[PDB]
Formats: sequence, structure tokens, C-alpha cells
Amino acid sequence: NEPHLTLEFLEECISGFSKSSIELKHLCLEYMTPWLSNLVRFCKHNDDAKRQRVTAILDKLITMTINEKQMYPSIQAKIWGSLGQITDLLDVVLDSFIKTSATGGLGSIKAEVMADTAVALASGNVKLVSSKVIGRMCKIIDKTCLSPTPTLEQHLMWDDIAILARYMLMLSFNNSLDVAAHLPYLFHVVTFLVATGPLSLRASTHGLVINIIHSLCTCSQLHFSEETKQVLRLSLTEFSLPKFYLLFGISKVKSAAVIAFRSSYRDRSFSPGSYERETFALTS
Amino acid sequence: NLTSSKFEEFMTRHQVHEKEEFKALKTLSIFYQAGTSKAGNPIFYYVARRFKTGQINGDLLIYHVLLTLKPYYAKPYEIVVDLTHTGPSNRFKTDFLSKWFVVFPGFAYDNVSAVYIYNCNSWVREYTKYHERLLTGLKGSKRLVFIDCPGKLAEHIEHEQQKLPAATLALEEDLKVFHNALKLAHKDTKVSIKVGSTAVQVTSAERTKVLGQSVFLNDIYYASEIEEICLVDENQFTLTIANQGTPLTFMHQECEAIVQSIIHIRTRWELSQPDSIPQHTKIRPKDVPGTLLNIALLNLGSSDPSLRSAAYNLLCALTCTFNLKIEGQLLETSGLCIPANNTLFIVSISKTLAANEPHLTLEFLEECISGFSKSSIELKHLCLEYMTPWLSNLVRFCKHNDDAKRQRVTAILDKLITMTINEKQM
Repeated sequence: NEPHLTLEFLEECISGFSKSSIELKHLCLEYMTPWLSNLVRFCKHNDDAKRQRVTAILDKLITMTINEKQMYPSIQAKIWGSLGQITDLLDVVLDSFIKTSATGGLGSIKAEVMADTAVALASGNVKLVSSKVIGRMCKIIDKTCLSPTPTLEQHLMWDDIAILARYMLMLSFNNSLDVAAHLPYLFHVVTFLVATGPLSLRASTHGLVINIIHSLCTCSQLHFSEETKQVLRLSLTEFSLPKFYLLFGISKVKSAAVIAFRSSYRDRSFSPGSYERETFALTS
Repeated sequence: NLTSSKFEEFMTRHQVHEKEEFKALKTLSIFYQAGTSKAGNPIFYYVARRFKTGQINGDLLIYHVLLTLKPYYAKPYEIVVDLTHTGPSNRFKTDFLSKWFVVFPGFAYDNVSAVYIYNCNSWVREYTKYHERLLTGLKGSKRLVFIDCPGKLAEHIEHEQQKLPAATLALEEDLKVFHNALKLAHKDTKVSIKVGSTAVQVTSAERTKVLGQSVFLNDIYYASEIEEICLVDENQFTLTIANQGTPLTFMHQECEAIVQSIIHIRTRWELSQPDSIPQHTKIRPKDVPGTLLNIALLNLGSSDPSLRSAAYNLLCALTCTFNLKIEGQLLETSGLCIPANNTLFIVSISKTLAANEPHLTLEFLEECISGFSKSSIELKHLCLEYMTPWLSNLVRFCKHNDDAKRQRVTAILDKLITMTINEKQM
């Protein structure tokens, strides 16, 4: 019953959060969460320049998550888990994640961590985060026509597509990307990414396909007969054969998952190397 | 390249006589000749109990049976097989069973005057169905005669000459008969229950088709093997037995009378045995379902991409093996890329399982607390997230008819208090 204090209250609470000790930081979390729900009115406050204020607040929140590694399991459940139930606020929140990842770069820690955070954000509204991450990817690819380049890796927007791929990879698991409505747009982008990019990025595309098929087999909205499900289950095994490793360009790799994920992604940024890249054949 | 002549030479060439195991078979009294029958054909008695599945060499038994039948198998002979208290322990393997059809010369099979089966049970009928192909020759066999009741075999066989196993005769089925007892199960069949002095025999009152011949199944359950005796209600009682999964339920007008006798028989056994308290120290996988679930959930939020997949597959097996009910769907797979931020998914599963699976609470929390100390600083926070929902389920256990389960929760509470003292930061 006091929304107007939200803006000034939250700004101070975040500033005091950093100075507090580990034990006192937990207290800040307990009473900070209720205020978060009041940003709905302020986020669209007649564009009175108060909207710019909330964006600053979100950037501050992102910085705390990056640093508070030990308290990561609780920040997602309380801050991001609850923050993901505000439909009107999802659009602005997602943009900040993309901008934050953009500044860091493709291999930066900042972009890697924001991908993890999006999993909690999409949990509240799968139907909206899934239908909003794909739409941006389709437009970045559609904007490469303005400045044609010999190859995608040499295009200016290459980093934007690469970072957006990591977000889709994380959202694929456990049917967090709505295949039942976005399947046509998933293959369209998979074809433009197969066997393109560094070995880390090439294994990512293979994992994405493996998870899209699994979601289909474990989807309740669709009612596939038992005959059809057998074909899908066989298809899942086929894509895991060494034959497809060469097709995707990940031959000589025992497991795609190991290459796709890196354990020390919070301490240090990714260090791409071995720029020598295999070729692709349109028959593949 | 095996035949009766070849097999005989190998055993004769082999020094089976001095192995000291062939002599033991004589002590075990397996397939021993006992007088004759009405027609005068020799009688043999094979005891299923005396034969272990693998503890003894299969060749030695065949030679012993062949050696005893060698002098007399030329003439017509009668063989009686004792299948009393038949169990999975005493059985013939698929490969081992086949040899009997070929090892013998073949003309002896025609000299099988008659076959008598006594105290048959359902397991044997179940075994026959699985091994029907091998036993197809015996399907609808005229030589197979089923002893529906003890009073019929004595007529067909020469009385005062039959030499059935002493242990079988010891029971004698000479105890109270609780006629008109109904075996409540997927199918209802009238069963006559006898509370024997040392065992309980359930004799079906409806004939059953075994190899195309009508017979009454007679399952026998030793009193010592009746670990649990629960009288749920006067309408029906529960009798759980070792490694039988769901217990056996029957309907009788006076269940307590049957249960009282079973308890009375069981209580006497406790005095007879020297030391019943020393036992257990062995856990079967079914016995500890909650313990496995804690390992899968604990490792699902790990930081190793190659360990999350292994935990997920283990979780998939657990639901199917134990028929766990979940909101979504799980499909076993290899090569799945599970993200590191596997936090919200784990918590949803625990809430659903906790909500509609209270009985796992006691075993779930006991394991979860023990793992809490071993877990890392970050992983300790995960243990908190999914542990809380189960705590609600203790409401029923606190007053569980003071069955000594109340003592368990007190240990759990003491464990929780210790965590608070040490986890100052949390």
C-alpha cells in the first residue's frame, strides 16, 4: 500500500546490498522481493523518464548476480523466478539481457551467465520468452541482406547471432522452447548454423537438435499415436551416431555436451582458438 | 555331438564316484526307489527341495538318476515327483532341462508306466507356461497323473509301500480348515486355508488346468517365513511374505481367529529358534526407493555436464521401476545437453513427489540430511529448496499408532537442530 516509495526504496536497497556482509545480504533478499512486483506501474509511467530509472535498476541487479556466485541458487528462485511472472515487464527485462551479453562479447563471462538466468525467467511464461527470442533471431538474419558478406563469420552481426544461439540452446531443455508452435522456425535457423563457427559453436547446434526432438517425444499438448512415437525414438538414436558427427562438423569429438559447456565459465571468459575451420558440402 | 553312449563314457571316464559329491546325493535321498506299485512297476521319488539350482554340478545329478534307472528302466517303470513347497530356488534351467530329453537313450521314455504329481503349486504351473516349448511333449500327457488329494495316491499306489518324503508327511495337513475362505486378488478363487503346526497351506477348492489336466493347486508357506502378520480388519487380513511384493489378502468371517492361530504358531517358533534378533543387514533395491531419489535430485543440479545426464537417466528408471507419478513426461536418452542452471526443474519434481508420496518422507529426509553435510556450500542451498515440502508429510507420522516410528522423527529433529548450530552463515 505504498507503491510510490518503490523507486527510491529499491535504489537504496541495492546500494546497501553491496556494502552489507554475507549474512546481512540474505536479509536484504527477504524483504526486497515484495517491492519488485510494484515495477509494473513504473515501467510504463507515461515515458516520463522514470522508465529509464527501472532500466538502471535492472542493470544493477544483473551485476549482483554476476558477483554473488555462492548465493546464485537463491537469487534465481526469489528474484528472477518471481520477476518472470510479470508479463508486461518481460519485454524490457529481455532486452537488458541481450544488451548486457552484447557488451561482453561472444566468449565473455557476462554473456554466458545471462544465458543461464534466462532459464528461470522463461519458466514463468514459456509461451512468451520462447516466442520472443526466436523473433529477434529471425530478424537479425533477415537484416544481413543490407550488407552482404562473403561469409557469416565475417558479417558485422555475427556476434549478435552467435550469442543469441546460446540462449536458444539453454531454453531447449525440458521443453522451455515451445516446439508445438515454433518448430517451423527452429529448423529454418538450424540449417543456417549447422557446421558453422568455432568447435564450441558447432557442437551447440548439434545439441540443440538433440533437445528439440526430445521435447517432441515428451510433449503433452500434442497427441501423437504410439506408431508415430516409435519413429521419433528411432530418429533420436540415429542423430547420436558417429555418422552425424561428421555431417555437423564435430568429428573427432567424443561428446558434444562436454565441448558445448565449460565448467570455468564464471571465473574466466571463453578463449576461442584453432581458427582453422573445416569446409562444408551442400550434399551434407 | 552328444549322445547317450558318449555321455556315459565321459561320466564313467570321469572320476565322479570319488568326487565325494555323488555320495552326498545318496544322503540327500533324491530319486530313490521305494518298493513297487499295484502293477508291480518300480516307484521312484524325486524331491524338489533336495535340488539347488546351481549349488551342485548338473552332470552328477543326471548320472545318479541315470545310474539308478539303468538296471530297471528297460522294463516299464513308474516315477513319482514331489513338488511340495516348490520355489524359485529349486528349478531347471532352459539349457539344463533340454539335456534330459537327449541324454537318455530314448527308449526309456516309452517305458514310463505312469507319473504322479503331489502337492503341486501355482509356481510350477507358471514355470510350465514359460517352458511350454520344452514341455510340449508332456502337454496333455496320459502318463501324467495329478494327485488332487492325499486319499487318491494311496489307492493307486500299494499302501504300506509308498515312501514319500518324511518332511512332507510331517505336516500331514492335519490342522484346522477354514473352509469358504476367499483369496482377494485380481481374480477371486475359493481357497481352503489350513493353519498347520509349522506351516500354512492354502489349498484351492477349484480345479486348475495344468498340462491339460485338472488339478487343485496347493501352495505351502512355512510359518517361519511369515515375517509380517497384520490383521487389518475382521473382514480380511494381510499376510506379507519375503520377496513377494504385494501381500496376500484373504476374506474370512473370523480373520482374527486365523491371524491368532498364525501368531500363536509364529510365537512358538520364536522360542524354538536360537537367535531371531540377529538378521537383516541386507537391503534390496525395492526396500530403499527414497534413498535412490535423493542421489538423483542432489546430482541433478551439479556443475558437471556429463554428470547431469547420468542422473536424469537414473531418475527416468526410478519412476518406471517404482511407478512414481509425475506431472510431465520423462524419456530415457543419451547425449542430452542439460543446462547448468538446473534448479527450478528439480524443485518442481520434489514438490509433486512430496505432495502425493508421503510414505517416502521418512526415508527421503533421513538420506537428504546425511547428504546435506557432504554437499558443497552452493549445493547446500539446493538441499534447502526441495527439502522443505516434504516436512509437511510428518503430520501423520507423529501419531502413527506409536509403532516406534515416532522415535525416528525425534532423531530427525535432533539432526536438524545440529545443522542450525553449525550453519551460522545460513
